[PDB]
Amino acid sequence: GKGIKKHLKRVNAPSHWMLNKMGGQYAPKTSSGPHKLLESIPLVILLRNRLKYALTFDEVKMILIQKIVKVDNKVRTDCTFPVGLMDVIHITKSNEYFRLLYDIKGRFVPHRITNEESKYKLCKVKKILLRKGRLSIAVTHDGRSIPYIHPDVKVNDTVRLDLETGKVLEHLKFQVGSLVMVTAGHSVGRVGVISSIDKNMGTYDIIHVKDSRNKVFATRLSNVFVIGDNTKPYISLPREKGIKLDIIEERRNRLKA
Amino acid sequence: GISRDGRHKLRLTGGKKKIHKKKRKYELGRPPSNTKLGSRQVHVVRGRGRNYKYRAIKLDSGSFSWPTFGISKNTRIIDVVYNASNNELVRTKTLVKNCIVVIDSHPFTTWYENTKIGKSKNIDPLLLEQFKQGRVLACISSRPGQCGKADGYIIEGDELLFYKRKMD
Amino acid sequence: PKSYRNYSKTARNPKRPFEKERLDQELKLIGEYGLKNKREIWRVQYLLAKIRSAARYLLTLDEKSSKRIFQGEALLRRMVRQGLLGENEEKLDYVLGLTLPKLLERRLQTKVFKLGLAKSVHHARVLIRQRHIRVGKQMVDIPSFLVRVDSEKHIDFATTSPFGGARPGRVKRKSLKKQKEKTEA
RNA sequence: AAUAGAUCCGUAACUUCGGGAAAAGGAUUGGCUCUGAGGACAUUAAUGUUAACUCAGAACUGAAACGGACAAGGGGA
RNA sequence: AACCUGGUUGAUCUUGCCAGUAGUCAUAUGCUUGUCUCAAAGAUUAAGCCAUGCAAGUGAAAGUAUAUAUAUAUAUAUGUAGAAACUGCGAACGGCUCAUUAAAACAGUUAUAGUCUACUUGACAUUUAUAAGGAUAACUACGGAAAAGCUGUAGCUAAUACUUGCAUUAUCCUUGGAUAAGUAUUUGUUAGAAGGAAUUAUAACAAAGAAGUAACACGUAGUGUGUAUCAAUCGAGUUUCUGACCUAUCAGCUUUUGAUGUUAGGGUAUUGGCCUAACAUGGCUAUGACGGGUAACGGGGAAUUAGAGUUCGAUUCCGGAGAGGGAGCCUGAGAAAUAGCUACCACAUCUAAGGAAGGCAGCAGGCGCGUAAAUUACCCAAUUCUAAAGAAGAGAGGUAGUGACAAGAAAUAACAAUGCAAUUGUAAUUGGAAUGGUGGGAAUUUAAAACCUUCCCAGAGUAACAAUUGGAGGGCAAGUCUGGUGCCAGCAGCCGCGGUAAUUCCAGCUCCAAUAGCGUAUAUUAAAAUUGUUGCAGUUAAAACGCUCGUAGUUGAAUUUCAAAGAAUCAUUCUUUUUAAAAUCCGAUUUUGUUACUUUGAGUAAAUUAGAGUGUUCAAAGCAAACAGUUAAAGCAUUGUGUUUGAAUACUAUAGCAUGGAAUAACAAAAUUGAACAAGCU
RNA sequence: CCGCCCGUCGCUCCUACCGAUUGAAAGAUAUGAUGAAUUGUUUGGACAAGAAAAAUUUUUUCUGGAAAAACCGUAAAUCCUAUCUUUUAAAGGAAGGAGAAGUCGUAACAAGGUUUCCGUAGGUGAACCUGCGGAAGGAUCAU
Ligand SMILES: [Mg+2]
Ligand SMILES: [Mg+2]
Ligand SMILES: [Mg+2]
Ligand SMILES: [Mg+2]
Ligand SMILES: [Mg+2]
Ligand SMILES: [Mg+2]
Ligand SMILES: [Mg+2]
Ligand SMILES: [Mg+2]
Ligand SMILES: [Mg+2]
Ligand SMILES: [Mg+2]
Ligand SMILES: [Mg+2]
Ligand SMILES: [Mg+2]
Ligand SMILES: [Mg+2]
Ligand SMILES: [Mg+2]
Ligand SMILES: [Mg+2]
Ligand SMILES: [Mg+2]
Ligand SMILES: [Mg+2]
Ligand SMILES: [Mg+2]
Ligand SMILES: [Mg+2]
Ligand SMILES: [Mg+2]
Ligand SMILES: [Mg+2]
Ligand SMILES: [Mg+2]
Ligand SMILES: [Mg+2]
Ligand SMILES: [Mg+2]
Repeated sequence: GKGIKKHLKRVNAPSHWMLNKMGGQYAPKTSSGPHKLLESIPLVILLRNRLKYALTFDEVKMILIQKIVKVDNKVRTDCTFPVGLMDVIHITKSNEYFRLLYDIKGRFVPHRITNEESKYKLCKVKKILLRKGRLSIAVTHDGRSIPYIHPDVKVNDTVRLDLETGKVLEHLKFQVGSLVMVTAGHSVGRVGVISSIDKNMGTYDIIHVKDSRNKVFATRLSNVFVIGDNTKPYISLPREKGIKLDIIEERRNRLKA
Repeated sequence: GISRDGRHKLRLTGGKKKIHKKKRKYELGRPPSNTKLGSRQVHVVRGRGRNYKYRAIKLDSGSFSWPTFGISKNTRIIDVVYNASNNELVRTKTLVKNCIVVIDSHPFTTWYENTKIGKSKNIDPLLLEQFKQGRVLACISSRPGQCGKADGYIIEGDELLFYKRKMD
Repeated sequence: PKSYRNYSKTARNPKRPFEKERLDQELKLIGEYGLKNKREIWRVQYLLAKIRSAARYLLTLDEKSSKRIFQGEALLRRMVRQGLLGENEEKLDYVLGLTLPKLLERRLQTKVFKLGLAKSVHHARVLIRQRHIRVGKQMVDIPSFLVRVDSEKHIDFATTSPFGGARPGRVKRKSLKKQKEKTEA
C-alpha cells in the first residue's frame, strides 16, 4: 500500500522529550494541529512525564475525560494534541496556570505564570496575504489566521494577542535593537538583543545576537522570535533568564554545596 | 497500462538500464481523446484527489472572441482547414488546441450595430471580404480533451497572411 | 527486536603465554594479596591502562586549554576521591606514576585484614563471603569492593552476625540443645 | 513434386583476405480515395505559366486473397 | 605494550618463504559443568514445499429498532436496555525477508516561480417551509444444489443511505434608482503589498461555469455530524551538485523499431521523448564508454590495529524492493494492494465427476536441505495503534519455557593446640566455631503463575557436598622416573622420535599451564617495512625495455612594499604609530583583481563512540535520585502547602552555505603598438 | 672423486590438455508466428420507468440499460529459428608430478679430460654433436 505512517518508535523520537530507552518500543506520536511534530510536545507527555500527575496513559485519559484542561482558553480531550511554544495551559480543578518555554538546554518546561498574565500570548508573523476585497490576513507560527491586520506589520515581527477575544492588542517590530529568543541549534533558550543583519541574496540571512554578559552568538533568521523592545521583555522568563554559562563555570557553581 | 516513467529509455551514453521496480500507478497515461466535429458529447474522468476533468468526444460550437475590440460571442463551427502537427487531423476533422477552423460570422456583424471606445479602428479589408460571404477563420485556444470546450479568437494581421499562404 | 542493554569486557590476555619473569611476578602478587586466578591481576591491569591512557592524552594537550582544564580537574578529583593520589601530588603527572600495588591495596579484603579485625588475608576473604561485614550500615559480601576515602572509617561487623551482637549460629544452637536435653534428663 | 520475380531485414565454418553468398533464414505484395519529395521558363525575393516519370507514407475495401495466367534457384554436414 | 622465535650449512653472514604467537558482537564441533545477574537464536544451503489453530476490527449523551425486554406516572406519556441488518470509519499503518539492483538504490546538499494531499487546527459563503419524493435490507411464506463465507421468486418498512427544494443583504452619489444578481476552474483584452527575479497577490471589461451556504442528532447560554474556498499540519511524486568492489584474454558504443536537439500537439496531479507528426545530425568515451563477474540490498555502524591502514555490515534505527513467476484491474484522500479481484505458467485440495475452492519471506508447528538454529505456552497489566474513541480488539507488544552464542560477579574452606625439617612451613594427628549449595513453610513480587531479595524450621568431616581440559626434546612453563613395544604399532602445526638406554609411542607415578572452563576445524586482523603515501627492493639474491623520437599525464630559474620608531614581560612573548596613490564628510572617517589553501561560524536523529554527575551491596549496567521526621520542626502562602534536583559537552564526508587572511602556488591584465586627461563640435 | 650427478626406455598411481562424433544437458538474450485477460471508443438492445382516445393497451419515445460483437492500445503464455554462458561423455594422441633395489650410456661440476654459456639453423637411441655471430659469469686484469 505505502501510505501515511501512523507509528513512532522510541529511539526515533525527538531527543528533547527525554524518553526512557527501556520500557517500550513506541512513543505517543503527536497529532496534526497548530504545531509541527519536532517543535512541540504532546499533551500526554506534558501531563505524565513532566508534571507527574498521571502514572500511565489510561490515567491521562481519565483526566482528560472530565473536561478540566484548557489550552489557549479552549477545552481539549485529545491525548496527543500538540502543545507548542507560547501556549498557556489552565487546569481548573487545581487553579493553576503555565506557559511553555525553552530552558537553556533544548527541553520544554512549564513556567507557572499568574492569572493576569494568563490573558494573552505572543505570536510571530510567518506571512501576509492579500485576499478578495483587498483585505489582509496574517499567518502566525501558531497556525492562525488574523484578518484586518494593521498596515504597519511585516512578515517577521511579533504581535500580542488577546485570548478571550481574538483581537490584537499591540505589535513589536523586528529591528537592530529588539530583544530576541532563539529556537534552534546550538542555542535554544538564549536571550540577547541583536547586533546586525546580513541579507545574503539567494541563501539564508545571518543575524548576530549579543548577550547581557557581552557574549556574541549567531544563527539563521528563521529561528528568531522577538519578545520585547529595547528595554524590557513582555513575558516572564524562567529562573535563568536565558543566560547560558559554559561547562567549567557551571560545574564550579554546582559545587557551591 | 500506459506509463510515463523513464525507466525503459536508454541512457544518454547509450547503455541500457536494468529494471527492479513495477509500475506505480502514479504515472498513468490514459488514452487520447480524438474530439470530432458533431453534436455535443462529454464524458467524465477523475484524477488523483478526486479532481474531475471532462473529456470531449464531439463538439460543434463554442465561444469566440474578436481580439481587436475585446468582445466574445457564441457561434457555430463549420469546418477545420489546417493543422500544423500533421494533416491527418484535418483529414478526419479533429479538434485540438492549435487548430484553424471556419465559423459563422453573423453574430459579430450583428453586434457591430452599436458602433467600446475603439470607434476608429479601421477594420482591415481581408476581414471584410471574409465577412461578405458569412464565414471567417479562427484559431482554437482551449484544450478540448481537458476542459470539454472549444474556444478561440478571430485571426487577423500577419497571422492571417501567414495562414492564408500556408493553405494555397 | 534485540534488547537495547549492552555489555563490555573487563580483562585481556598477555599475548605471550610462557614468559618466566611475568609469571613469577604474578605469583608474588597473588600470594601477597590472596587472590584466586590471573584474571584478577589482568582486570586490575586493564583498569590502570585505561586511566594512564586518559592521562597521557590530556598531558599532550595545550596548557591552559579548556578541554584540558575540565577533564583534568575531573580526573584528578576522581583519583583523589578513590584514595590513590593524596594531597601534595595532584598534578596530572603523578597519575602516570601509579602502580599495581597502589590500586590493589584498596580492596575490601586487604582493608579488613589491615584493620585488625581478621587474622589473615585468607581469613578476611572467608569472612566477607559469609555476611559478617558492613561498610556504613550496608552489609557487603564482595571482596573486590574498592573502598573510598570517606568510607574507610565505617568498616565494622554486621548487626545480623554472631560476631556483631546477634544469636549464635547453627552449631552453637545445636550444641546448646543437646546439652540441655543431656542436663535435664 | 517442392523453391522461384521484386522490396525490406539477417547471414556461420573456413579462407590464397579477393570470397564463401541468392549461404542459411524472416516479413511484404490487389483495388480504390488521398498526402509528401525530386525541374524549366518570365514580370522582379513576390506574382504567373508549364511538363516527364519514379519513390515514400495514410485511410477504406474483399469468402485472407493479390510476382493470382505466363515467366521463374531446392537447401545443408 | 610502537616486542618477535624454530627451520637451507662441516661451521658463517644474508635474501626469502614455511611453522610457531595473540584477538574476533565468528561459525561448527569434542570432553566437562555447583550458585546468581544479562540475553543471540532456520541469514549462509532451497525467495524450497506446507496439515492444523490464531494474526483487524469497531456503539457508556448525541444516524436508522412494534425482533423484543423493562421502569415508573397513570387506554395513554416520558423513559432505559437491546441478537440481526442498513449506514459511517479503519483495514495503504504494523510484522517478515534480502531474490533483484554497480551512477541504479543510498548518503550529505538543493528546487518545486513544475504538483497532489483524508483525519486534526484557524479563518468563514455566491447566479408545502408548522417540512417534499420513491425503494431496499433485515423479517414472513414457497424453494434449488453432494458440496462453497451460493443463493431464486413474492409481500412489507427506516435513515446523517439515495434524491428534490423554500428565503436576505453590501456598494455609486438625510434622499433614490441602479443593481453585485456566481466559489473554484477555462478563454480573450488590460492595469498592476511581496520576492534576488512575476505572465505574483489583486482590480476592470466580454463570454462559459462545476460544487455549496443545515427538509439532521443530543440536553448540555452549549455540543455532535456534514459542507465551498484559503491557510496551517501529518506526508508523498519529481529534482540540482558531489560521493562506490574486481575485470582491457571487454576498444569503440547509441541511432531503420527515440538514440541527441528544435517546432506543434496529446496525455498526466504537474515538468519532461513520457508519447505522436515534421525537421536537423547529433550524444558518450583510455580522467575507461559499451560489456563481464559478485558466494553485492545502501547507510548509521563492527573487528583489529602506536600512527597510517586491512577486512566485515542478511540481522534493534532510517531508506529501497517483494509476497510461487509475470502481466492487468476495482474501490478509495492514499494501492498497480495480494490473509482485494481477473487470466496464463508450475504446484496442489474436496467431489455423487455435473462442479467448487488455493498461496506461512506474520506467530507457533511439520517435511526436505544440510556442519549449521527454540514452545502447535499465558496475557492485553505496561508501550502504542484503530473505532460509533474510558469500558472493545490487537501472535503489534509484554511474560514465562528451551538455550556453555556472547557478557558480569563468584564456592570447592578458615582457625587453634600438639608433634615435626627450617619465626615459619605442613606428606600429619587432635576440636570446636562459621557458612552457603539442598528440603519444607511464609512475608513479598506478578493479570493472590515463577525467578530475585528477606525471615522461621532441618541440615558438612574421607566437609563421598569427592574439577576439569591439554601437556612435560626445542620453539615453550614443566621427568636423563619405572614397565611394555622394537623402523612395527604409533607420534609429530615445524625441526624431528621409533633397531634393547625411546627424556617424544602405549601405561603407572610425579610435575606444568589455564581453570567452571579447556581443546580441534575453517575464515579474517596484527605479527608483514613479506604490497611499503608515511615505509620495500632492481651489479652478483626475483627484477632497468636493444636503442632513440614522441602525444596524453606528472613536474618546472630569479624579479614587483623591503622597512623604521614608541609602549605592555621575567634579551624573549605581545601590542600600538605612520611611510606612495586615486575615488570619497567645511587641513578629515573608508574602498582598491580571481581561485587554491588556511582560520572561525551556521545547519545536523537516536542507538553505538569519547566524555561530565550519580555506592545497581561491587561490576556488566541503568538514567536515575538526595534531604528532615515513632509521624514536628523549619520555610512560604493565609488555616493551607513537602523541598532541591539531573537527563551536560564533543563528534556528524572529501562535496555544498557564510567568514578573517600578509606567506606559498596558478590565472587575468602587458606593442610591426596602448592610455589618461585640457579645449573647441554633434 | 670408491664424490656428486643428467636424459631417453620399461612398470604403478594422481592431475590437467588436444580430440572425429553437423557430441549431450541446463539457463539467458534478440527477431518472427500464434495469441488468454483487460482500460478506452463505437455497434447492439433481454427489459424498467415513460407521453396516446379508449377499459387493462395499438404503434408512436425524450430517457436508463444486461448479454454479445468490432477497432486502436496494455500485453501473461506457447512454439520455431540464432547466438551466448556454464556443466559434461569419448576411440586415440601427448605432457607434468610422485614411487620402486629396474635397463643403456656418462652430458655438467677440476683445463670434468673437446673451457662453459647466449640467439639461430641443421642432424642423431639418449643425455647431446656441428656451422655462423656474441659474452666472461675463464683457465688471461700483464711483453
Ligand atoms: Mg507492493
Ligand atoms: Mg494507559
Ligand atoms: Mg556452404
Ligand atoms: Mg530471522
Ligand atoms: Mg544470501
Ligand atoms: Mg510497512
Ligand atoms: Mg517520429
Ligand atoms: Mg544492512
Ligand atoms: Mg526496514
Ligand atoms: Mg514459499
Ligand atoms: Mg499484486
Ligand atoms: Mg498468485
Ligand atoms: Mg499469508
Ligand atoms: Mg514460521
Ligand atoms: Mg548453534
Ligand atoms: Mg492499553
Ligand atoms: Mg460516544
Ligand atoms: Mg608420557
Ligand atoms: Mg595480515
Ligand atoms: Mg602490512
Ligand atoms: Mg607495522
Ligand atoms: Mg623484500
Ligand atoms: Mg640498457
Ligand atoms: Mg667438456
